[PDB]
Amino acid sequence: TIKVFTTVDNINLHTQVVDMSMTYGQQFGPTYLDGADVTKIKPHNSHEGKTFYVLPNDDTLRVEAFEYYHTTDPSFLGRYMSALNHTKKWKYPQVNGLTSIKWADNNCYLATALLTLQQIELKFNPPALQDAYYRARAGEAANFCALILAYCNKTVGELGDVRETMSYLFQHANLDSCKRVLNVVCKTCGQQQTTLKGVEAVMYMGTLSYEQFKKGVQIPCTCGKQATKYLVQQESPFVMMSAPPAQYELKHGTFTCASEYTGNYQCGHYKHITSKETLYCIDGALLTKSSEYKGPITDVFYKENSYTTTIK
Ligand SMILES: Cc1ccc(OC[C@H]2CCCN2C)cc1C(=O)N[C@H](C)c1cc(-c2cnn(C)c2)nc2ccccc12
Ligand SMILES: [Cl-]
Ligand SMILES: [Cl-]
Ligand SMILES: [Cl-]
Ligand SMILES: [Cl-]
Ligand SMILES: [Cl-]
Ligand SMILES: [Zn+2]
Ligand SMILES: [Zn+2]
Ligand SMILES: [Zn+2]
Ligand SMILES: [Zn+2]
Ligand SMILES: [Zn+2]
Ligand SMILES: [Zn+2]
Repeated sequence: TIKVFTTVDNINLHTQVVDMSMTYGQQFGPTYLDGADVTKIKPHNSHEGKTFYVLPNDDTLRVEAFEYYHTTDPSFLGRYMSALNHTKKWKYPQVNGLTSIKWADNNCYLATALLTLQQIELKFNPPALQDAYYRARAGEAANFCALILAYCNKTVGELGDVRETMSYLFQHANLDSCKRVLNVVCKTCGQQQTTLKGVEAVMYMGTLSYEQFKKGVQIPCTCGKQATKYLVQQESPFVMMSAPPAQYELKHGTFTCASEYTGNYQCGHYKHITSKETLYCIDGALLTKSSEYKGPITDVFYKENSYTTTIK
């Protein structure tokens, strides 16, 4: 017989003694070692002393699972371990002082999101996400990338959209203090003010330019006549401006980072543009730099703290 450790969070470890005759699935249930399904695998000698991930089978494991992951989905652990099995074999090179991902299994949208998260201020609510976030910034982003896929209900190889991945991650972050006050202007109905909170206060779909959002954009009113919507007040550490892929010029120092999308719908490829001392383009493990940039951009990220418009 061998002595092992079972856990759901890799923190609260539980001591267990197993029988080498019965497989792990008969004694613990669905069991995993470093992302590998060891349910139908009998206990081995190298397995002694190692820590095993198990699906919660009692209330103590269930409670511990929620405190770390903030989910009660019984499929989360398996989807997490299934993604981890791939992400542990990916390469995570340091590029321009940032942790990127060598291209594999259509992970270009994951690398772009990973590079973006290292350049904006964000705090994740699930301790599992925050801990992996920290380790990702230090260069060990395998667990973080697997968690992103599990939280987004995406599998390795699936075609991913960066704007949708960021929105899913934003919903698992503390954006309660983020406030956005808007104002619509219609020739017939008049002027109406709205206040957005949370994820809706930091994301917009329609234009890439934060300045254009401040000046105003044409949105259709409920009466038929076109209206004008502009930003009144913004209280957030950042702002994400999105638009369908189109040719766009990125000026050095006017933005934080941006998402470049080339190719067909869903089947395209992502690249990451970041504004440093000069404009840098990160394509997985490849790095290029230029003083100017013009290309198909679909997301742009800007810095912010507090903004109040001057329009009367
Ligand atoms: C890469 C990718 C993976 C999946 C995916 O779809 C999953 C969606 C489907 C609906 C629900 N969710 C599962 C889309 C893409 C993709 O290609 N994203 C680029 C940036 C893109 C966006 C838009 C567009 C226009 N409006 N909105 C709101 C987004 N249009 C594009 C037109 C041409 C080329 C790229 C476009
Ligand atoms: Cl929650
Ligand atoms: Cl959740
Ligand atoms: Cl790719
Ligand atoms: Cl979700
Ligand atoms: Cl959460
Ligand atoms: Zn939560
Ligand atoms: Zn793989
Ligand atoms: Zn969720
Ligand atoms: Zn009206
Ligand atoms: Zn109107
Ligand atoms: Zn790709």
